[PDB]
Amino acid sequence: MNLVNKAQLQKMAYVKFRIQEDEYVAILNALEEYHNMSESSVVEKYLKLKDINNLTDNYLNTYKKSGRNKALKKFKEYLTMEVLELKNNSLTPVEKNLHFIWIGGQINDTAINYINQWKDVNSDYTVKVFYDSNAFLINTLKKTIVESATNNTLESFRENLNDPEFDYNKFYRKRMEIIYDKQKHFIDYYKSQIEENPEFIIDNIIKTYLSNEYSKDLEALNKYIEESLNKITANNGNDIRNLEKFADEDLVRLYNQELVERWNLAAASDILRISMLKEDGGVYLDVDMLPGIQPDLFKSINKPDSITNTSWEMIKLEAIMKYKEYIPGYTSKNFDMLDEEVQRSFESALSSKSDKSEIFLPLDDIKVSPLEVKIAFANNSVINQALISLKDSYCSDLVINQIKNRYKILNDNLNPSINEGTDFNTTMKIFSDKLASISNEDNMMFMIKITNYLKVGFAPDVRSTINLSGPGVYTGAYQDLLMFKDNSTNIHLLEPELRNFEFPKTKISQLTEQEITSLWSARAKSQFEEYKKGYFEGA
Ligand SMILES: O=c1ccn([C@@H]2O[C@H](COP(=O)(O)OP(=O)(O)O)[C@@H](O)[C@H]2O)c(=O)[nH]1
Ligand SMILES: O[C@H]1[C@H](O)[C@@H](O)CN2CC[C@H](O)[C@H]12
Ligand SMILES: [Ca+2]
Ligand SMILES: [Ca+2]
Ligand SMILES: [Ca+2]
Repeated sequence: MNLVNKAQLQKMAYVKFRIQEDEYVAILNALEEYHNMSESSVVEKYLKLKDINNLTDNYLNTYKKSGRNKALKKFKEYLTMEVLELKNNSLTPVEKNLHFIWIGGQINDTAINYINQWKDVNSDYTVKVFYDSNAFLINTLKKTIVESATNNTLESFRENLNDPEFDYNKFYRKRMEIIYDKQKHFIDYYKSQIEENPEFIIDNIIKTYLSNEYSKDLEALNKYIEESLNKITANNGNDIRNLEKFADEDLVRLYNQELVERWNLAAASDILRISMLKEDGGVYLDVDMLPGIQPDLFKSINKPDSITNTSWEMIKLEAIMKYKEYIPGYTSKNFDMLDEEVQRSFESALSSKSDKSEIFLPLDDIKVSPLEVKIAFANNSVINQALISLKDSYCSDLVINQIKNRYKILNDNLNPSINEGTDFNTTMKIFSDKLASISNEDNMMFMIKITNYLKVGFAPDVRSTINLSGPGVYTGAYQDLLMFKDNSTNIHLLEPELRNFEFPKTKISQLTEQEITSLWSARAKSQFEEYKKGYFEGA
């Protein structure tokens, strides 16, 4: 898997009596100078491979019938192989920063209890729980608007409950039309306030608006802010509103779009996490992840043949929490179904262990290449719930570029659509038609997945987020990397290629109570039925 010589390339691409074209010399010259760059940095080496790939298909484009072409297509696959070799040979320990994010409301104790597990076992990591001191009321604002929209939609359904098809589908359709109006009424208010007074603070804009439009109590909202601030402060809180240099101005603008306009705290955290990893370096984790387990801990308890690998991983964390009680309240529903004898196998192994680092596996030195961002996998697909990146890595810039290029397309078409539209439905049709008019083979799936952006958080089965700030931006970056592109949207990378970037498996437990619970946000008919029930169950 060493990269072919200039001389070896001449052998592959040989055509008897054929003139050496300028475009072909160019490739050979360039490949020679690559092999002369052993002292160069890995990024520099990667950039040279990249210049070489571009020279190659300049030849392939200029001479489409050439007999060199079969060999030159092979060579391009060899260049891609060479990226992996550089990557595997350029590993170095990440900065020992451990990042979490909680924005738009008060951090729960459940989040704090999981975070502490990582804190206790990683003394040599700096734990930073990122928050936004301007924005403790995002969830309050959203919940208020949504509540108001739900209640209005039920009043329009009051005489049509028992029949025929005033059902969950119609509910969400009509409620969303109301949400849109209420949400745009806020955004317009916020936008005008920010024009008038650009020093103005988000939470202050929000309390004024809730106070005036939704009769909310100023005192109560002020109190909530104080409690939220006090709570994160006592828990390694890092205010993003202190930090100076991290702020790419375009990314900042996307962060506040997601935070203040769209109320999508997941997307805002998607944007924030990669930005902090580029600026700080380290390991990013969602607050629902737990440390890996020491491999040897339960190594001698054989899994009952009937139980799945997934259930068994789940059972192991539950055994830890039953007998050590590190997170109080942690479920034991699965663990309690095992035969008495197996429960005691777990109990005994947990008996002889004194400290938490004999139970959980500390991160210690994690090695990573400047060319990559490591990522967690769930179900054969990447998931950005855990990430690893050196400060200022090449691949962190690929991810950030993907986010910006995607949002650009979203905004350039969505902003005019919002401006021309008397309502949700007219805006949507306008937006969809605009997307249709510029769609092609490469961006068609992306265009399809971002069409329902305005419904994100308010309706079921929406996948816009994944394809703007989530998992899709990572597969796009990895394809950019391997294929020497900067625009990947149509993905041909398979799982085994994507596995080259997986987060070290022993160093994370993804199958926690909170995450499994969060995997259930499948359709909630129940919600439309529970909202329904909350109209006979009162005074
Ligand atoms: O109110 C919220 C909700 C989510 N998040 C961030 O979004 C991450 C992922 O959210 P969640 O696990 O609920 O999303 P899901 O995994 O279901 O896509 C969390 O760890 C937080 O960093 C946040 O800051 N505030
Ligand atoms: O914030 C992330 C979360 O960290 C991951 O589990 C992937 N989720 C998919 C949708 C959104 O991107 C969200
Ligand atoms: Ca009072
Ligand atoms: Ca730093
Ligand atoms: Ca989750």
